Amino acid sequence: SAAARRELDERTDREIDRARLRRADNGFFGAARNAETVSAAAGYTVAVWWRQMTKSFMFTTLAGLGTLARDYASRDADRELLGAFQTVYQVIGDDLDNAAPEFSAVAPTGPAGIHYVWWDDTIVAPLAAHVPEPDRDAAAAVPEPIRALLANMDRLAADPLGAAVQLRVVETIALDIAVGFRRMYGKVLVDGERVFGSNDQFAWIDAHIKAETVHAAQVGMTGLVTDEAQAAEFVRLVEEYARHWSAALECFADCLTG
Amino acid sequence: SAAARRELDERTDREIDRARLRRADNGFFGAARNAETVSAAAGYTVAVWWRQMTKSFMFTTLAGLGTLARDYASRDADRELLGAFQTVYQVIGDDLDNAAPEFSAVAPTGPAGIHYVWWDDTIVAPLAAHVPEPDRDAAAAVPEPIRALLANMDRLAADPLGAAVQLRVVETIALDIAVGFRRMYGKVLVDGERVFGSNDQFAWIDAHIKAETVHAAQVGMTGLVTDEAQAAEFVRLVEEYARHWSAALECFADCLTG
Ligand SMILES: CC[C@H](C)[C@H](N)C(=O)O
Ligand SMILES: CC[C@H](C)[C@H](N)C(=O)O
Ligand SMILES: [Fe+2]
Ligand SMILES: [Fe+2]
Repeated sequence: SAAARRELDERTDREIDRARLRRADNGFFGAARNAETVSAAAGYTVAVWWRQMTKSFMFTTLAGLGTLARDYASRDADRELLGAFQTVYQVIGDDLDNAAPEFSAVAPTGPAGIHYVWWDDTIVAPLAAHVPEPDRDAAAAVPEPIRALLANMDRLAADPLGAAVQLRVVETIALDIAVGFRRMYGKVLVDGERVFGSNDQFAWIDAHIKAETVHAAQVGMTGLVTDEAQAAEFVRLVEEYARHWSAALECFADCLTG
Repeated sequence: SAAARRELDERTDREIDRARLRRADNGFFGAARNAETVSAAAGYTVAVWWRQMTKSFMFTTLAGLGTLARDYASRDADRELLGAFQTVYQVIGDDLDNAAPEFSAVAPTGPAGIHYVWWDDTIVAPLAAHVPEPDRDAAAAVPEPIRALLANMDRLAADPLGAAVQLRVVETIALDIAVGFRRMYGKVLVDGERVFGSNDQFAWIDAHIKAETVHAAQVGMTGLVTDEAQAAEFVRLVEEYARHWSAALECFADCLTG
């Protein structure tokens, strides 16, 4: 339980390395290179996929926290478990209640600020006007990779380590995705005009960029892990979850290169 | 779904009326009358029971929030559900992370401030020194009424309406319990001396008094309820939960009058 914590963290980054999730390796982040004016339709398709992915992420992570809590009503928890418990609760509050100042400063109030709602409202909606009603059945269909990620989430919703796994993996990729979104949606043209013209139209993306970059410079999630039996399962779950995340982001990449 | 909300709330207070939970009706709050120097042992017994009751309350309510969340990953939720979702998350943050200013101002930092921890540390511990190691097996035994409340909590942990039920019932009785605790522990004598001498030794109790009184003057939980099928079940669950809460508080009362 001593260097064990250090090895778990280093192994987890190894799993994320291997899953091809790093800035350099995942095809989606190369969307920067795809100056090819992202089609409004391509932007809509990814935006609608992302809406469900982030909605599921938030709800199944809160569900995963509830699952842990179920167990600790009875079992006595060390001060270290309780602190990681608190951390998970705090971190989840960003997506559900804009708890962090980088978000509350700018996000809409109340349920309008739930990040899958805020995203649906300022990204999915503008692009819908520029996409035909028949064309919107291309997103109504979620590719197997994206459906596999959502089902991994559903499983982790019921797993005593699911919150820890989802937050640990997503926090490492969150900035690259948010920068990928600012690049790709900055290249959506309607007869040569940016659908997303002004800076304020990017509020969601830039609050995440800000929140995430300052985070990665001021440094645990694995604090929930106690037995080496748990650490083994954590890595196993991380392997599965990171892999699904990468192939889902690959669908974003293929979408940009039809 | 219109006056339906109003009737649900009024019926819920009727159920709490009937369960004999109001200040006037539940035997525990009459502890004020029990000037009979509360025995340290009596204080210890109730404190240890309360520790588990509040620990279970917090964890099974968070668990109940996770259960709701499980469902809403997939199902589309109206802006009203989402707002009640946010409210439950906020309210739970008091007990888990001293979210409200009345608490963060005064509570210990980090896991030390989780209210069942903070209570164990400043109420259970002082009284333990004044209670013999053999005598502490009177609390190690939880009376059926208190065990029945804990099991109701465990069931509600897995119920899509459990959080709503627990928070709705507990918020109506929270001030009376906290005042009952300030009265009863102000009357614990060790050879004629207050075990709890100074005002600072009452920090936990008084933060709750403050947080709860200001709350009851600045006015929903049932926002989670949609169908009349849910409202019916809500009242049913409230009937069961309030009844268990009252008999558990009756065990506190009997304990003070051995
Ligand atoms: C998957 C979650 C990402 C990183 C971000 N928190 C959001 O609101 O979508
Ligand atoms: C049952 C919960 C009570 C009212 C209080 N919130 C506590 O910390 O114990
Ligand atoms: Fe977010
Ligand atoms: Fe509390």
